[PDB]
Amino acid sequence: HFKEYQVIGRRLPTESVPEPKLFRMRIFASNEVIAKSRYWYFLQKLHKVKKASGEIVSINQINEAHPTKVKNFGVWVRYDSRSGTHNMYKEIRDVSRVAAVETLYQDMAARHRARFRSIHILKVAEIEKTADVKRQYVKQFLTKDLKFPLPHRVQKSTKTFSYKRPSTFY
Amino acid sequence: VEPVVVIDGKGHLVGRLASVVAKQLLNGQKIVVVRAEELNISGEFFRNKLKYHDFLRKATAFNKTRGPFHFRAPSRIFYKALRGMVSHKTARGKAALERLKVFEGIPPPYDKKKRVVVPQALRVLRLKPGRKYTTLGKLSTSVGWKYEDVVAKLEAKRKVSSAEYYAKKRAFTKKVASANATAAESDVAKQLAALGY
Amino acid sequence: AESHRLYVKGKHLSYQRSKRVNNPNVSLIKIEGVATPQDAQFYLGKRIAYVYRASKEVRGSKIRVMWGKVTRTHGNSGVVRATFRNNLPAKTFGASVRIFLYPSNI
Amino acid sequence: DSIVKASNWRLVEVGRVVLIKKGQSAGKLAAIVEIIDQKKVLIDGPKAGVPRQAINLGQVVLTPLTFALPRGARTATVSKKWAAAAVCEKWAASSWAKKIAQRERRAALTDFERFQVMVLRKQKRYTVKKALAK
Amino acid sequence: TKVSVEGVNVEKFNVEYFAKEEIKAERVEDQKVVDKALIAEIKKTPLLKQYLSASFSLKNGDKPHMLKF
RNA sequence: GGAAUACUGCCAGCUGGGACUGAGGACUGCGACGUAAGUCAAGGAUGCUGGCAUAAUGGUUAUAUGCCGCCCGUCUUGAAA
RNA sequence: AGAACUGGCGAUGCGGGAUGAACCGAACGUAGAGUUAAGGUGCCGGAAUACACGCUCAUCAGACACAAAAGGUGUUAG
RNA sequence: GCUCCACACAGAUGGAUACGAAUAAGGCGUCCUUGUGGCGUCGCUGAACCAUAGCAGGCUAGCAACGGUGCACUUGGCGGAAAGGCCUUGGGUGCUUGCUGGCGAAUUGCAAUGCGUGGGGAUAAAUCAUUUGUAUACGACUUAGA
Repeated sequence: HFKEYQVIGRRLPTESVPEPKLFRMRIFASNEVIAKSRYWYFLQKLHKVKKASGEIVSINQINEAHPTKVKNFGVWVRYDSRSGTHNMYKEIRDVSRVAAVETLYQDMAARHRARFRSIHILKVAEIEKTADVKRQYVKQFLTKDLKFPLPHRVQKSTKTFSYKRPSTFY
Repeated sequence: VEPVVVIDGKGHLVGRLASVVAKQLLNGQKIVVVRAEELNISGEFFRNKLKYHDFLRKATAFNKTRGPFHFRAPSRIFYKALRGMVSHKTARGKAALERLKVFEGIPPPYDKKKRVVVPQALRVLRLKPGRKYTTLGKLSTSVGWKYEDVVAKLEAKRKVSSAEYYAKKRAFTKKVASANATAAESDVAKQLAALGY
Repeated sequence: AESHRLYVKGKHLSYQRSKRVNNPNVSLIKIEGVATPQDAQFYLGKRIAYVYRASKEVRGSKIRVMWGKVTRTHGNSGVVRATFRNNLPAKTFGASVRIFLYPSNI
Repeated sequence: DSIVKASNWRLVEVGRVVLIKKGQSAGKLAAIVEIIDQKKVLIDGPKAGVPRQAINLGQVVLTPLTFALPRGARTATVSKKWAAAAVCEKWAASSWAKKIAQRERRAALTDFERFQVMVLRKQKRYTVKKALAK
Repeated sequence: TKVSVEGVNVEKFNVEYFAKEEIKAERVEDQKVVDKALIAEIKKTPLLKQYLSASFSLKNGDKPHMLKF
């Protein structure tokens, strides 16, 4: 289960430079250690700050404001694969940011074969109104009075032998 | 749970059914398989037909008879599929195979006894909808089986008079339900209902 | 009257073994009506008796019984490990075994 | 004159009361509020007790009963609509809830109660056999 | 299930009572007294005597880990 | 405006189900209960019950079978061969 | 082909890998109980026909880096 | 195979409890114009149905049903795929826990479940012998003789 963390670093302030830029970003990780490692990697890559002169001011966990509210999430993702790195944008209809990022990671590992090692979450934002969604598969669930069945349900059997010839009707 | 289990092989996967039957056999359970010709295998017919040829093409040069044996009956094919899943060439494996019987259709006295199915081996429960599948009977007929006509002819007779037996059972259950209904609302019936019966 | 059974019938699968090594001191027993380790937890410590007929009569009877006990659960299918005073012949693989309700706690 | 038979499906939609099969709230009724995707649906069962959450359709089984419900209703509105529709009364009358209750009662039976049930069953069978063939 | 026992005297019995040093007459008399004391309590509830007389045995589909005693 | 729950970590918190071990051999010590006498789960188990002399039980041969095991010695080459 | 430095072997058993000299763990008194590594959990084979998200019909798929630069009115995502 | 004599004694313990077909559909009841018809009703596992009380299941007296059930008979039907089993009419004989009573349990002491051979009598058949070739190196094979 993923979790959202906030990490800030200001590169061990020295003489003549008190309170540096104080780089701030949000990191999604399953634990504090992984969040700190990802923050260090992002600082090394995007910025010129390394752990040699770095410092973790504070790490905090951010909880989604409305864990029971359905939202459409627009995520900008930059990931690396066998080919060169390129930007990517996707839209996810989920309830919480953590679930949306988890689904994005699962899709990337499934379709693009990209795993957590080479995936960067640039930004996660909520789409407020309809007709701003640019993906058809997300617009699919926005239709008014959406009703559909669940044909051919895969019923589970607790016994090897069943004297019923079960039907998959729903 | 049952001294002998009769499994209806119609609309079942050869692989899963054979695996479960072998596993039950290794546990000391007697199982009888019926309607082997109706067994189904995933994939289009040509793929299954091509697969059969490449296993019989390996006929030994010096001694073909003592070498691979190619059986066309669907029951023989099912037994071969299940045979490989059991540790044959050993006393434990040989004893287990003695508990399994495979027949085409439902020969008596099994025709007059209850039969069961394996939910995890049903073709209509595992295969994705709309996907191609192969029938064991048609494959056997293509590869040399010559008893499909008689099998179907005497299986149709099996449904004949068994529909009549079911009709008689339904008529009897009509009177049984009427007797239960007229016996309802009584003190004993009310007590049974309160006690979950 | 119709039935006098006071035990839960089971099946002896095989000894606790690896891919190429087996430990006859521990036997795996399948209990009817048990599907999860939680259900099998109730059967722990129950006496296990294997009943078979012997050609020779020794104590005025043709039935010889080997006793055992339930040690711990095995796997996720309800299989439970069992240890007997004398290990099973290894020919009883799949043979029926009897599990009693004593020593009972309920 | 047109005929279209055997097309009754339990559609998944807002206001579709469902029964949870697996999870903490297994066996507790829930009402679908908003559909997230083909595999995730938001449910709320405040009358039953299950807290509002997004559940996987694989962990829940639909039920024939249905009731009107505004899309994306909150817990209070969902509970109000549940009370107004009186879906609980319909649920009990159905043979499915009766079967659940009978199974629970049988699982809760006692040895002495089992003996009483056996005696009552014997008496009922005797009465039925006497009634039969007459 | 329980049956009233306050009306039955049991303090007399002890470990030495069952010692074995053709049934002892005192044992029969004590059994008769206990039966007389407990028969009223047994009859206090319907079908209790029949339930006690009937033996207990298992049947197909019975799961002791699921049955309630 | 207000509490509850989820998660993390703690309990020198409480209490059930199962398996193996019984090692030491009159006290010397660390400890607890108890005003005291005395007691205790405190440097390793005690008490009771059931089977027994035409015994209980144990030992050898083959077959009955779960699994494994290349034919021994010397010598070549870093090894097997 | 011949040389310079460096980690295992050689004197070395065990588990895993259909078997295994260049592969992983683990380096060894006789025993009991328990927990694990690599390796595994449809049968042979002791262990879930576990969960969730997507992908592929392959007329010799798939579960093993050279011929791989390109082609396809095959499919799912940017 | 018939008869007389001598000798031995891989795993039950409730019931394998019978339609077919579809699985993007199905059963059951009922109704009508008799149709790929109308209404109700059910699945979401067999967690199901029968039977399950009696010194391992005795003796005995009544009530109510006259039904349920074991037994050898008895009339008839069905079952050729491995039928070999399924029943069905009539009576007889036992139980009936469907209902109400009277007798015994103990000491087992707290548990080690609790049906051919080898010797004869007779009689069906086979081999060799013998002999013809249709077979032939030798085996082997087709024939004839109370």
